[PDB]
Parts: sequence; C-alpha cells; structure tokens
Amino acid sequence: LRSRVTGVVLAAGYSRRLGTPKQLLPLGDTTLLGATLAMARRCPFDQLIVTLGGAADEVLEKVELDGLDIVLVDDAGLGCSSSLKSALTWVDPTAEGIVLMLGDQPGITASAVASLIAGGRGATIAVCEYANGIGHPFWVSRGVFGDLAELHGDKGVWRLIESGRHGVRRIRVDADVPLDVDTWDDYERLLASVVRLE
Ligand SMILES: [Cl-]
Ligand SMILES: [Cl-]
Repeated sequence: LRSRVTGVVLAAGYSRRLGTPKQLLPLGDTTLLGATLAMARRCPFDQLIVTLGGAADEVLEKVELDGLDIVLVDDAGLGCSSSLKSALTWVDPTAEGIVLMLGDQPGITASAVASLIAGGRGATIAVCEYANGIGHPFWVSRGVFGDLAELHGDKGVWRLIESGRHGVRRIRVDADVPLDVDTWDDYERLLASVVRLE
C-alpha cells in the first residue's frame, strides 16, 4: 500500500542563536534531530528526505540516517536556509505531494501526519490547525512544487499559504502547535516537556 507521499524534514541551519548545532542537542536517549526522524520514519511516507547544512559532517557522525535521502546544502545566512529548493529535485516522481516538517519539531505525531495526508488528497496545500494556531506539518501538492522552489527561504512557506492564490485546507489536530527550537530557552522548554512526558 503505497502512500504516494514523500516526507521532507528541513534540518539545515537556523542554529546561530544556540551557538551549537541544534540538530545534535541531547533529547533523552537521542538527539533533537534523532527524535524528529524517529517519528518521521513511522509516518506513511514512501520516501523520506532530510536536508542538512553547514553542520552536516557532525550530524552524519551522530544521527542515524540510514535509508533516508540526505540532501546537503551550503549555509544561506543568519535566520535563513534554502534547502527546500534542493530537496524538491530529489522527490520521487510517484509522490503526489510532500509533507514538510522541521528537524526541530519532534512533538509532531504520525497520526497527525496521516490525517494531514488524507485531507491533502485533492487539496493544493494543507496545514495542521492546532488549538492555538496553524503549524507544521504542511502538505504541498506536486502542482505547486514550482512555487515552493521560488521561495527565498525554508520557513517562507507561510507566504504561499497566506497569499490566497491556492486552496489551503485546515486539518484539525487536538493538540497545541508543536514546540520548535530557535533559542537556548526554546531548547530547555522542549527538553522539560520530554522530561515531563517521560
Ligand atoms: Cl540562524
Ligand atoms: Cl546545519
């Protein structure tokens, strides 16, 4: 039972405020990126792509990436990455769309991804609607891969979503928006949640 979906975990850059590669931050028995990929592997994807930036060498040494398509890019500047452009070139032609998530959002669930994909069949874009706002994971149909490619950064998908040019389906998830990690404070907050829910 093929899903005809490729998962794309954007894990390049966005680490300058931490002062260390956030992908490698300890999160229990694993790393932050390891935790996200553990979940991503359990989603109904036919293919899983992970993008990495300047810290790729260290990440390759410390995170389990076997069986994944690894897309390596240059650093793009502070608060920016362009890895999605490269990732698209690797997407299997059989994929009807992709699901986008960040390498630093391990709190996303495989059930939410499954519901997102189901709502995304026949929608141009779909997004998760949590109790306290819209957030990742996002669905993007093959028909707008060209528009994605033209975005200036990995975290600029919200501009396509908010543009009104394309249908955007909101898929309800009975949870709050997953935590992500921009700053050291964000990391400690996420770690405390992992410690608590453990
Ligand atoms: Cl940054
Ligand atoms: Cl990086």
